Amino acid sequence: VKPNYTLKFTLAGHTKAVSAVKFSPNGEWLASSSADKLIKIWGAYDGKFEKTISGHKLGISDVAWSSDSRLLVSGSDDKTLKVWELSTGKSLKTLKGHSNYVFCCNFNPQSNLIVSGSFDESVRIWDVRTGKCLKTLPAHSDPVSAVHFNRDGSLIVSSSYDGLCRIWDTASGQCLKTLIDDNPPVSFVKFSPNGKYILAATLDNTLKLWDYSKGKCLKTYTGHKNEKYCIFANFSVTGGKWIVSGSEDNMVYIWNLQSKEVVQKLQGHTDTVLCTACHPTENIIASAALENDKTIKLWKSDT
Amino acid sequence: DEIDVVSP
Amino acid sequence: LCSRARPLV
Repeated sequence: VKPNYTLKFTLAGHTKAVSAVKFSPNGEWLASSSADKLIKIWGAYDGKFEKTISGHKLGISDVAWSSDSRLLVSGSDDKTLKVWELSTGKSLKTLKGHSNYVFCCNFNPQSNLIVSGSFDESVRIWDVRTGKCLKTLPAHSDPVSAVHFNRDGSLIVSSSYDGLCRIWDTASGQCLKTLIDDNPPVSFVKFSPNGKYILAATLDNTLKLWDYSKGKCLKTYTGHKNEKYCIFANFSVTGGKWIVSGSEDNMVYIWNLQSKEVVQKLQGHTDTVLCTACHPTENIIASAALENDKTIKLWKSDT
Repeated sequence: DEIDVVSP
Repeated sequence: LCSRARPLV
């Protein structure tokens, strides 16, 4: 059982490193964020440039979609987050309160809340309607690399360069759990679609799939290079069950979720592949890379 | 030993 | 360059 992603489109337009790429939940759009201070929207199936969204003062490190594909949230080195209305390009709110670069962000499923993580070592939960910060969690002792809500919004996972991965009760703000052999920086983390497992990446060229309730590592995936950058990893579940991640050898890696065999390496980028994302219904992968490449690529497979 | 990531 | 595009120190 094995995939065959082939290159279909290359999208260009960013003038600096592309920091994140993300499909709209409705499957129609691809958003990209960049150090060039911009967000760009592309048609998810044809890769056709849709529009540019501007307003951040400095580069953007992450960008994310509301549940209804109408809004987007971004986090910037200008210490703020901004909520965008897709259809109009408006900056509806500007979320202020972090004391250093905002690195990562996400809506909850209900999309009435946003979670953020920052170089200032905190995780914040914001009210989407009022733009006010509801809670500041003193989550880590080093910059916060990723944040993500589980399926029903009850839980938040964070990760940090301090080597910890932590689970938080959304309602109370309490730390319910802390994952722990060495303490290599944790560069990325994300719940599984069903909310039972946690995919985590560490700066020792390793991805691990955790059962977070039992606090035990169930799978480990290697072959890629990852010692420097906070690279996105994904579950691909529309066809075969894969793990998908970028890599510092300019290649997109695809593992079999069960066997942990590398089943495909997508070639064609000319710098570190920092971001990847999986389309929600079709077997379509998006990828994008750093300063020396700056292009976004779309790949499709029959499985 | 196979994990399901979609279903509850 | 935004934070994510800068390597581990």
